[PDB]
Amino acid sequence: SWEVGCGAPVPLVTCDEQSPYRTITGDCNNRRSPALGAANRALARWLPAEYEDGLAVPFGWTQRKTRNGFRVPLAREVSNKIVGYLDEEGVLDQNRSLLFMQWGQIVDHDLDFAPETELGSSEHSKVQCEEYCVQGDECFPIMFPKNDPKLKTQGKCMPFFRAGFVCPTPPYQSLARDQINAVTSFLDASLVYGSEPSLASRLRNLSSPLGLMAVNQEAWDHGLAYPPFNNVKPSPCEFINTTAHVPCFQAGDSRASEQILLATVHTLLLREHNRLARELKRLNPHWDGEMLYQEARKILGAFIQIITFRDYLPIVLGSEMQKWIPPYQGYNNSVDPRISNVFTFAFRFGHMEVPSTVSRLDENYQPWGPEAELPLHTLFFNTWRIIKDGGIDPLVRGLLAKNSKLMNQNKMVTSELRNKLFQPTHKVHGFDLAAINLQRCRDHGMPGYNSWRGFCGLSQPKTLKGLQAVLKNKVLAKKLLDLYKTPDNIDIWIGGNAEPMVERGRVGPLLACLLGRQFQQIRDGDRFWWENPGVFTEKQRDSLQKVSFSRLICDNTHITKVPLHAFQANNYPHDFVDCSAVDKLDLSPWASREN
Ligand code: HEM
Ligand SMILES: *[C@@H]1O[C@H](CO)[C@@H](O)[C@H](O)[C@H]1NC(C)=O
Ligand SMILES: *[C@@H]1O[C@H](CO)[C@@H](O)[C@H](O)[C@H]1NC(C)=O
Ligand SMILES: *[C@@H]1O[C@H](CO)[C@@H](O)[C@H](O)[C@H]1NC(C)=O
Ligand SMILES: *[C@@H]1O[C@H](CO)[C@@H](O)[C@H](O)[C@H]1NC(C)=O
Ligand SMILES: [Ca+2]
Repeated sequence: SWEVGCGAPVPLVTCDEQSPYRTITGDCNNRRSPALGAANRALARWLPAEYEDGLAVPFGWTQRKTRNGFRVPLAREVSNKIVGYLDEEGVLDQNRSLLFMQWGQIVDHDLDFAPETELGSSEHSKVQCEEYCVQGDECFPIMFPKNDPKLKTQGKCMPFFRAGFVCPTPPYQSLARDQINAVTSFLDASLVYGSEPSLASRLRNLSSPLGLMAVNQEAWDHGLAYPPFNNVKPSPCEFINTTAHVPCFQAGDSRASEQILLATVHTLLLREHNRLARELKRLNPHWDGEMLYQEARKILGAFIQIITFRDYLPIVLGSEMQKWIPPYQGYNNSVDPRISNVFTFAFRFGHMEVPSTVSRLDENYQPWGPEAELPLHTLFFNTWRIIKDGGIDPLVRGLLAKNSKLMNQNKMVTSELRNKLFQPTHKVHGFDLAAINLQRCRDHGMPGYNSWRGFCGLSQPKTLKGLQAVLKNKVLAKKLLDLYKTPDNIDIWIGGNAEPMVERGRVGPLLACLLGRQFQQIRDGDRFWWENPGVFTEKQRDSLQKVSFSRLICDNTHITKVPLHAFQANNYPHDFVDCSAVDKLDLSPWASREN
């Protein structure tokens, strides 16, 4: 033990018996072990952590040390040589709408957040890290390799602060550092409601006994709601356009405004909660504020689970869907529902599905205005383009008619993210998400590519020849071994994303395993899974089955034409139908009378 204060939240709870509703923090879901899956606990470790000193020091930290006898390559060099490309022509996913990417980021934020330590760090530390690229304490800077273009405009590095972690306590026993998951591991709409109780309360409209969530009082979108503003100064969302000075949104998850289409989906989900609460208050005039809130919350939660498991995962996992996630057989309280540390890297496959632009489309799905198509980089922490420039309807139409990027082994991450990322505590559109992901793997003590291959029962290549065969690409394998020297040292994020995709899915074998396992567990280990007998009545369940993303849009925007299968690539007008053609959520089963 030395004595640097760590990241530190506030854990466990005492358990209501027949509460038919989730706690906010996720506690008491598992009765035998009530903190399992709760927020602000350690990410689970499926494998032992791998640090330079076995405890906390990341691989890459110390210069004359090695990982299995080789130096680990600079995160930014990997990014440049393997992950980058110039030509966007032909990169789109011909069979996935942009909503596919976007629903992923949504589900990811419901499940995991490992907070970082920059905001809470001293000004000195921040300056040493950004200004001077000085490694030490929480600063683990991402150094530019020789010849990096950014040497000519941004100095020697990008600053990077280590993830928060669970505090060494008595007994004091030497144990490897564990990063925190600040949200609930359950797929439970925590990104709307919050994972912490004072936040959840602040988000609620407690001024009326109508169980509503609070909405913005300064702006509306053709009469429809926006989230409240987060009214701190300073705000990154204000920083990117001080003349507009439109703050970030306040939602159940703090990342909600990181980009405009994420904020768009958060907005839809919030609108849907209030829609539900109003429809239930009509059906059950006697229900009080709490009951309306909880019951709406419970339905929104189920909506997320259904869209995720029925529509989304089958198109991520393809032929592996059934293998990892066989038909449900009910709650198993021996299942660990916690999100693993590795899954928080595995689920960043999403970063390769994000295209270089976002479009606003009018009601004929044609470009909306003279600035119809926007570069992605201008949309990070951007709420003013929503509030001052058309609201969400034109963005929602783009979600449906435009495509996700397709992961490609020589076009991995768009430069909008690999060179122009804006980070909320800094001032430049010049960060590299890919480098940051790699650096972060090391921060979190990730075992390497082959450790995970073996965990998943997959071959572990050792030579160029073996790696070529796994990746079905000789050049990519060559470039990886020139950088990493042994496949054992390949960082999980890039190794997993390098593998060719499984049939009918959008990830390879390794990722299919890590993701498939996790999703199996968050379903099987959740007492309030929507299909678990007793959570919903059977009539409630038969209604829920009809939910769709298209109907969510129909109900919470003024978009009047939608496809049936919103995750598929769909072209207007041939694939689009009027909203009367889309099933509704029939709420009569929630009719609670006295007799
Ligand atoms: C424009 C789109 C996106 C942006 C700008 C974005 C940005 C970021 C940023 C800045 C981080 C934090 C990186 C770090 O410090 O380690 C991150 C993490 C993450 N991203 Fe994304 N990302 C996007 C899309 C997606 C998508 C589509 C997925 C999944 C399908 C996703 C999944 C994640 C996950 C799992 C994490 C780790 C979260 C945690 O547990 O802390 N991202 N992304
Ligand atoms: C696109 O994928 C979906 C799976 O949702 C499939 O039903 C559809 O027919 C596919 N079409 C093509 C050309 O890949
Ligand atoms: C709370 O609800 C009332 C209607 O009961 C509405 O007039 C008011 O604006 C709401 N407040 C917020 C913050 O949403
Ligand atoms: C900033 O926003 C203002 C006011 O909303 C808008 O008129 C202007 O074009 C924006 N400028 C930039 C540089 O984004
Ligand atoms: C619950 O989980 C464990 C571990 O996966 C397993 O051995 C056991 O079969 C499961 N229980 C039931 C009733 O399926
Ligand atoms: Ca959650």
